[PDB]
Amino acid sequence: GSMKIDVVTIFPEYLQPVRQSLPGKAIDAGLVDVAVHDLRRWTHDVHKSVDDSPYGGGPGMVMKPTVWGDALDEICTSETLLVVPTPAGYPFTQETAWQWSTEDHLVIACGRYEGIDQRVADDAATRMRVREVSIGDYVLNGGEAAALVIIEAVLRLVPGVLSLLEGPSYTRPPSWRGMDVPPVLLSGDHAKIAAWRAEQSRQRTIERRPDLL
Amino acid sequence: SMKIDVVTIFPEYLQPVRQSGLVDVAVHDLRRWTHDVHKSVDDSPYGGGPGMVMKPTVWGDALDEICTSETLLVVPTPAGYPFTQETAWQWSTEDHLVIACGRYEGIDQRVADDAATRMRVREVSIGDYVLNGGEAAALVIIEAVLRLVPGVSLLEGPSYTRPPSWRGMDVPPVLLSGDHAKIAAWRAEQSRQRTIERRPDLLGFDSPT
Ligand SMILES: COc1ccc2nc(C(=O)O)sc2c1
Ligand SMILES: COc1ccc2nc(C(=O)O)sc2c1
Repeated sequence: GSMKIDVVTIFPEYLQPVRQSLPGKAIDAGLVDVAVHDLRRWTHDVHKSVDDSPYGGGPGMVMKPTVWGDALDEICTSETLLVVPTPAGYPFTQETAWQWSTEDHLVIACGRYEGIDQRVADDAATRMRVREVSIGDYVLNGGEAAALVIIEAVLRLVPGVLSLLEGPSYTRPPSWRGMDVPPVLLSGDHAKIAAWRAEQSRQRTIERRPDLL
Repeated sequence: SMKIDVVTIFPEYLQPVRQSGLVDVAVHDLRRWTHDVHKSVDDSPYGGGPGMVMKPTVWGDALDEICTSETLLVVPTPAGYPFTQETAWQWSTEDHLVIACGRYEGIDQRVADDAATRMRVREVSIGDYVLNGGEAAALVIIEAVLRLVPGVSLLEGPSYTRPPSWRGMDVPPVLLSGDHAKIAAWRAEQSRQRTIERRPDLLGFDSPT
């Protein structure tokens, strides 16, 4: 398909390598376009302020609603899927990536400090689809690394752009530092090979991810 | 003091680390440890299957030079143990992390097996989705760990700042009241509501759908 992704951030250089990692063939065929925008373009003052103190007290700072509102007004339309990475979000999974892979337009809003004033997402949700998501149970400094992960996971599911656990894999040489490749893999018995791989998958899932069982 | 070494066939993809003397980060091109003209690092899998596997020989030579017996070797993979906030706290007091980034369908299993005979090894997943390689996972792990380095339950609720009315939407009036007890209670109730709706697993309830 043809997908446009806009990313808004106070650290636009963070996103530049993924921009360049796009294959020319996909860009030239108009299959994908990733654009990155400096949030400070929409600030109101000579000091280019994007943050302010939290109502109700507490540590850190909160990103200003007036700046974010102006940025999203310009970039989003009614057809936009607005993605807001946050530790308090719904889980982003492979199922999510498959769903988003058929979208015409994703906009990813990257927070810093303690996050974005909640009225920004609440206002946007009255005229477009909004999704607050987390990429895992750890705390980052901001949304930029989450945006990188989401872009990679989604775009590899777009044609021509980019349960049990998988078991161990092997290639040449057949013997290395005293360790031989499991002989069953060189046996030419492909039903037996499939059964061996299934059992390796079972054992690894029990050991590393008992939640999946 | 922490040293982090990252090994990858795409060193350019790690440039965003430059977010910043208590920690040093270095990035290495895996292909520098090859000896042939085509600099090949991959071949077809034994036993069949799609795609290619990274050869153990080149990885062995790279890690021989970079690692010591005190190194914690980190290998991002979808088949890993989960990387969580607990993991980040644990790794925050390490002297030396080495992060090995896979491409293609992954790395020959004997690389981790051989390394484990001389150092501690951790295969980890940063979440249940598929990347094209280990590089983005390395960036996530580095950011989560470095913010906990000495000298550097429930979901968080919503945050607000000025102005107190915007586009006809009000900041919750309790937050303007100056009543610490009432503010703490409201914030606790917002967090409860959020966790039940979005992450019921954190409170010991079934996950949706
Ligand atoms: C302030 O912006 C943030 C901070 C932490 C954070 N952590 C995420 C995660 O997905 O784990 S997204 C995100 C956004
Ligand atoms: C081939 O190297 C890969 C590929 C996908 C992948 N996915 C990860 C994740 O943690 O979800 S780590 C990782 C490494």
